[PDB]
Amino acid sequence: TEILPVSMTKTSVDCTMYICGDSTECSNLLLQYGSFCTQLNRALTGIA
Amino acid sequence: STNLVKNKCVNFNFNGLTGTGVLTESNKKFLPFQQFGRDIADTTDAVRDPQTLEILDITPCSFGGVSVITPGTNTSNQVAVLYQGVNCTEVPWRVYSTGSNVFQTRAGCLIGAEHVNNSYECDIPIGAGICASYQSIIAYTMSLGAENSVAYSNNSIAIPTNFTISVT
Amino acid sequence: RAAEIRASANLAATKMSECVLGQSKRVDFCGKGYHLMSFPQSAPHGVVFLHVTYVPAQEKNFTTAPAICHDGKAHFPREGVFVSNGTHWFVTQRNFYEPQIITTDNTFVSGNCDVVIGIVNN
Amino acid sequence: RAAEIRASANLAATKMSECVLGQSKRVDFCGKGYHLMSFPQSAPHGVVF
Amino acid sequence: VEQDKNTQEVFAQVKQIYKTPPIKDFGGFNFSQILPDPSKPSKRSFIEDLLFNKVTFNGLTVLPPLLTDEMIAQYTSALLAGTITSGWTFGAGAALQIPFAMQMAYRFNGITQNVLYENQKLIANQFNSAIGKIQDSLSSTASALGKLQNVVNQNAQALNTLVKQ
Repeated sequence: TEILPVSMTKTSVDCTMYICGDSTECSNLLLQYGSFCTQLNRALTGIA
Repeated sequence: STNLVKNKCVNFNFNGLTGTGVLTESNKKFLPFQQFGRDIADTTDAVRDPQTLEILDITPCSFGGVSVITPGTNTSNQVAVLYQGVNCTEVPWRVYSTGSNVFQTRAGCLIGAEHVNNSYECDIPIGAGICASYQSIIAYTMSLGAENSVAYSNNSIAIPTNFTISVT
Repeated sequence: RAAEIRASANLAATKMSECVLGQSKRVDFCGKGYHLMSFPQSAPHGVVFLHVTYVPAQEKNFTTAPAICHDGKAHFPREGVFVSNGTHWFVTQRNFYEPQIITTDNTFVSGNCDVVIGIVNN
Repeated sequence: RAAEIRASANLAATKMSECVLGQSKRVDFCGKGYHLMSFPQSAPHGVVF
Repeated sequence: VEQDKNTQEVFAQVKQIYKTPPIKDFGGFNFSQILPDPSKPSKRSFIEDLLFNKVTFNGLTVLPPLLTDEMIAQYTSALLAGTITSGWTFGAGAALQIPFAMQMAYRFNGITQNVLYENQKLIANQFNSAIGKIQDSLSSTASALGKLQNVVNQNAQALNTLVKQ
């Protein structure tokens, strides 16, 4: 009998809540990383 | 200021905007409120000059990587040089560039090599379907093989009597 | 590289393991032919694999027949095909030649010989 | 993506290789029944089976 | 170099450009677009033409494929030619002819041959119109090409976010 994973729990990440905790000063400093979390969330939605 | 020249790789300071490339005449349509242009991701794709107020467009002048085709230092010492993706007129190695034969590929241009009409199971890839070899450097059209046709009919055969065992 | 190593290792697990337990018809696996066996050897980070690649070969342009009528009925065979090597006619196989007498044991009957074009009488 | 496309290429090499040139018992990989042959095509970067 | 290795791996599967002879005579079989048309200089099938149309700098060079697309087209024409005339035995043996019409009986008898010499048209036309229907479906229906479009759009956006960076 053999046991093998076939998925994982589908997870997605709010970029700006996880990295800021709902702070306007944090997010404003965070926006100058450009297209920064669209690709993360695209990868994670792609993961999703 | 100085005078401006088109269709030659130059360097330009357009009102504090420093860049490099070949300028030519553009069929685009600037409106009078426009000051300059860009197309995608902050690369100035067209500019109207600050005095004669005519539209030019900029592409940074054509270039690529250089590759060397050398068949091994034990076999020979002669080379061929590939320039990646240039029409081989806008190069200005002056000992090689003027010489016996210089060839032009869809992936750029080849120095020190002559095109042949041959067909070979090629080995050293060039790009754009041409590939080079020592065989003095030849570059040619690669053969996939001999082209042959296994002919069918309902009333003929082809019977093996031996085998060709290949062990790899 | 380790995922490439693991994909290759699962390939390696697939290749030496099964590449020995039974006839396995997948290409790039153990032999470009009727697979029978393989023989591995170690090396500092990997394996070697010589493959068993049986090949029928050295072809020609001999002759064969679509069907043969006998006493008014057409023969379309199960095994034992109508062929010729040049002089004599036999019933043989797909891949090679091994003659048998045409018998009711090695031939099966199907339809009459009056509609199909290119039939040969016998 | 190079790993996935090479995984796709390893799949792609295999689909034309081990899904046409003989009748094995392969199913649910290439083909969906008693598989006999397949007929590929070019694409920009792909295949059709 | 591995993409060049990729392309040669996926496309150079056989050793020479095998070809079927241009006359098409098995017993009444129709599949006009699986062997491409040598009167066309493209040497490709029609679906490839629609395929080519359907899909849509600061050092981000593109280096062209060594196996460039006409040779890719010539390759796949052989791969069409490889399997439709010479059967299942050349991976066992040599790419040697054996008749396709009795190959249709054995390609059936693994699944007897009275059905083929009497109903050659019917056994053919099953595949013919059905591949005809789907090749018309390939020609007519667009948006069946998600994945290559997914690869190109993701990579173009990968390039586009790379230049957006």
